[PDB]
Amino acid sequence: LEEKNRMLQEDPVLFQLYKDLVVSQVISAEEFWANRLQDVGISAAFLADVRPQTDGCNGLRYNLTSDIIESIFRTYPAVKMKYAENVPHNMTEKEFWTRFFQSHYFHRDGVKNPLLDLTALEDKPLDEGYKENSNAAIIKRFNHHSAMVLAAGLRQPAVKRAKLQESIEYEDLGKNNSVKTIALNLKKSDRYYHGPTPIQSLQYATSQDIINSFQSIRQEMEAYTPKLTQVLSSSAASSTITALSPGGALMQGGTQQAINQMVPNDIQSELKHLYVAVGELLRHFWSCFPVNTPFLEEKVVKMKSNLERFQVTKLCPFQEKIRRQYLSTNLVSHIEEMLQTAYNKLHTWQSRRLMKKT
Amino acid sequence: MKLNVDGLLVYFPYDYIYPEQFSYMRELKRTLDAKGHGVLEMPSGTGKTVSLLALIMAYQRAYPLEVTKLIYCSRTVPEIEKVIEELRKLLNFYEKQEGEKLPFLGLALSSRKNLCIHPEVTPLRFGKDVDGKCHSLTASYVRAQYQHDTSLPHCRFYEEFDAHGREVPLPAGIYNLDDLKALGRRQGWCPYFLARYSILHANVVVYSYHYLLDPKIADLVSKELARKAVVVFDEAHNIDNVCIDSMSVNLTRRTLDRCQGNLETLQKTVLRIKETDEQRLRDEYRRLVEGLREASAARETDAHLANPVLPDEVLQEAVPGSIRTAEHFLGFLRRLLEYVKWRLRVQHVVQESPPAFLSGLAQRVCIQRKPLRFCAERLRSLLHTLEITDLADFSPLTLLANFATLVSTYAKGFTIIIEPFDDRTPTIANPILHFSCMDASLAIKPVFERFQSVIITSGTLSPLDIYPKILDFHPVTMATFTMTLARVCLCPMIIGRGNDQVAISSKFETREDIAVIRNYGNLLLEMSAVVPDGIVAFFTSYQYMESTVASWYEQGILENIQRNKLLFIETQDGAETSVALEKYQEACENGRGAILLSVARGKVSEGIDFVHHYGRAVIMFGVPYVYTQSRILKARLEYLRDQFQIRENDFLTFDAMRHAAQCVGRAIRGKTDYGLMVFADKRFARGDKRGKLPRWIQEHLTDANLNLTVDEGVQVAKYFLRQMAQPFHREDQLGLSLLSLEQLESEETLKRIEQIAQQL
Ligand code: SF4
Repeated sequence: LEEKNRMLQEDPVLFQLYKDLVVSQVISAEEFWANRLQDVGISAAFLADVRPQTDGCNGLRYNLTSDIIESIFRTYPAVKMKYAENVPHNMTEKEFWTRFFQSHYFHRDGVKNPLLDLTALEDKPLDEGYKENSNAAIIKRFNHHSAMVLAAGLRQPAVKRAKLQESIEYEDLGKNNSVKTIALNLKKSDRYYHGPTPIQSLQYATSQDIINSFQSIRQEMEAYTPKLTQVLSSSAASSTITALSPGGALMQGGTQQAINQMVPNDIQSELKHLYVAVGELLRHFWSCFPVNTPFLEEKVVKMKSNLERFQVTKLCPFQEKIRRQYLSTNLVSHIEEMLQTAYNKLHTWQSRRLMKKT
Repeated sequence: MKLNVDGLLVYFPYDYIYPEQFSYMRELKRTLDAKGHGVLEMPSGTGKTVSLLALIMAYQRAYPLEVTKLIYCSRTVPEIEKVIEELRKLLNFYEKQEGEKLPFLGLALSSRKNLCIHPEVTPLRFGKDVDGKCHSLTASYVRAQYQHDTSLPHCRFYEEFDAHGREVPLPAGIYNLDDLKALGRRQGWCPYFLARYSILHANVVVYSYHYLLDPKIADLVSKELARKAVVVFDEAHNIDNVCIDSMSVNLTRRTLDRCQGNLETLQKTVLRIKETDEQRLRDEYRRLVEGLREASAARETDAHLANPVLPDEVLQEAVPGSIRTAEHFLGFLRRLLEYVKWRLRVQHVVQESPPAFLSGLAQRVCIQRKPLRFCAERLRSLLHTLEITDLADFSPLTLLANFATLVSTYAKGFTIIIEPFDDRTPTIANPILHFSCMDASLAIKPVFERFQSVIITSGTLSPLDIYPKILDFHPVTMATFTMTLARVCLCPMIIGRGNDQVAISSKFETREDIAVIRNYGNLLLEMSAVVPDGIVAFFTSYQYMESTVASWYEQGILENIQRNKLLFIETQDGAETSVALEKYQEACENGRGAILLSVARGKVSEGIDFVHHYGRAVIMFGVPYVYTQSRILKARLEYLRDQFQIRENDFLTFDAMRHAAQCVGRAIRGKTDYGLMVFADKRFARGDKRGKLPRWIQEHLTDANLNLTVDEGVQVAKYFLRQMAQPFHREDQLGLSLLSLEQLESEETLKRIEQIAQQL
């Protein structure tokens, strides 16, 4: 409940929507939330990069972060044991970190058989008859840290034979099939040539009289001379101007009205809220559709009931609010269209279900 | 894919073949035609193993007589597993192509540590402990007693193989180590003894260098090897080091104390058993006087303490009666140990030849060379005749006996160095004796003189003439196969100048310089901020790397690098290094930048392979010259100079460049695998040093990238990454760097392939 309340507070419009849907008894919180409902890998640089921030005013900013401590614990389980065995009783956390900095711990400055069993690589293991310490310690602890990081990354003759097969096989002298494709060859390619364009009454011309007309025009334009006066006339020019004149046939319509001032911004915002609510309700309705299981029938019936309740409890007050101002905008018409479309869809599907059963 | 290689059909298991692979096949066939040792250099990541296996299988199929059995020598167990998998794929392709399962047998050989199934021996962490436990549970004399008394210690794993595993050989095919273990569990047998039994029948046997190069372990395989057997060495650029380590002996004061304690325990046991049964000593004396051939040849199961180090001539000669008696020989060993301990009392380092030490011992302890020659024989016979189970505690005595036998017979090419003080900490009393061998060729000489042919391949083979000198032989064919790439996958750059124009160097005089360390830190920081996740840095020594890391931490530059990418630093601990590698790979595959820091001589550079997304950047901090304070290295250099006209500085440069190439050469696994190579040292600009680089790498080293700066290197890295990150199609490689069935058949392409390789 507390988490849900916080999440609703994070989205006040949804919180307002949740209120308008639940308090108005349109939908239950169970049905409301029925449809409503990061790990970081281990980096090896978490030690060298992370340093005690020595701000000039003698400031030892540790910048203690949970992720850094978790990375330390994953890489060094011993640090987790030290933390669990000391705090909060034996010592404080910051004192433990300071001790870690001062200690030498911070200031430190085979499954596969063939190519791993170095002890077994030789078949003649006879007897011995036929700052070095600092360097060895540094190497050992570096290898330990690397192994710990690699392990934290995750968090038999058959194996030997498989490893040998992987090692010996050459990609050149194998197979190169790579034919994971399916060829396609349609039946009638003429569908696209005249595609979604509907059938047009492309009438053909008459009999050889078409050829006679072609010959007539061919002879007519065979002896052609350019003309200038005949190109245009003032009367034709006047007609063209009138067609192009404001308010003319070519100038379709004209000026329009400022819709913004015709509706208050509060009414516009409430319309947005109702749009989002109805849109989500119908989205869930269409998600349930088509009803392929008997459970979906009850869910869609509940969806329709919720739509009816929301309409009655919000749009009708919204309709009255608009009507009191006598707004000429039919914003409610869009909502009515959507609601009636959904209701008719459900009624038609119920009719189909009744017909199938009978 | 079927290929025609000089009239020989090759069943390539893959649809396409690199031209370099075809050249490698042709040259390998030509080497096989001469039945002689040959050295070939092939770039890594080119699938040379597949080509080699295909050609060997083709040779065996065409003429089993010419190549009776294939021997494969490797470096690490995972290499053996990968070779087994590749050969299994090749065999499957052969069977599918031919429609029937070929009568081919492939086997992978390893130690008892990788071939034991006994539950008691499984928790053991050490191979020597494993061997001791197995021998205690698989002793030949103990076997009969267990047959007479079930509650007595035994290992049914070996018993069932002896009863049932010998009769029926394994079916033709290829088995992995895990497969061998599973089969042994199914049959209740031990895969070790079964594998050794089946070596004589296997067409291909794969194992490591030490299993055959070490004379102590030579007879465990070579006994079932004929003259026509063909051996293969892969990535054996450090074979000389392996041979020297096998033939080198180390002795310490604690070793002397343990030897004295075990010798006293042995004397007590001898007295006790003489009281219980004196006839055992008389029977042992009868065995010695009548001949050593009776005891050794009639018990092949007692190969736990085999010492085939001595030549076959020494085997015929019997132990002198002065030490044939068990008590006389125990006193002889006590005198020898006391003389050695007294000789170790010198407060300074003493360098000596084996003949001089033998002469001194003869003057002091009246010990002639002949009685000391058969020390190993008497040691083994005495150990066998006393029913000793926990031989691990008696290992120092065996080591001392082997050292004495080596000194008694092997003189030239060996040096005795006595350092009573540690090189690192001379204040600490560490009296150490080193019997160091400077002739690796002696380890490989029987291989050359016994097997039909020897094949050596490696990705880092810059000098083709030092190996015939190092190994003291004349290879039949010395051919290098250059790498041809339609798309540049490697970007080698040399940065000898830092941001402050500091001359970047890794000389130990300048290794302690703060400016060099800070410039290295800046370079690593910029590379991490620019180059993708996969970053590997090879230093010159552990101490230098640790000091540099400490300096970076104190300066704080390392902190920014950690902020950009995760860092993983290897230590001397094996488990810690394994965890570091696992975390590095996981971070690289998880999209978080991971940086690895290792040494050129460390385990990472030895047996770790980097995929395309792992080998994005490999940075070598200077030429890895080995710390010269080891007089063993100095003595080896002196011996090489006095026996092969090789300058010590030249050999040091060669070794450092070989280690650098090994560290760098493992970052590319194919044409689509592209990586970045960085060499942060001005000394790399030297023609002698730069000229000691692999041909496939040195050729691509543009002189415009010679001695760049940190910012110039960063810009070049950005350009290379953007160029090579663009999508690429294998079709572009067709006819240029990749050959199809039709493209290989082109005679012009064949001429181009012939021109690719160069014989020196
Ligand atoms: S016999 Fe085989 S299984 Fe038993 S201890 Fe020896 S190696 Fe292991």
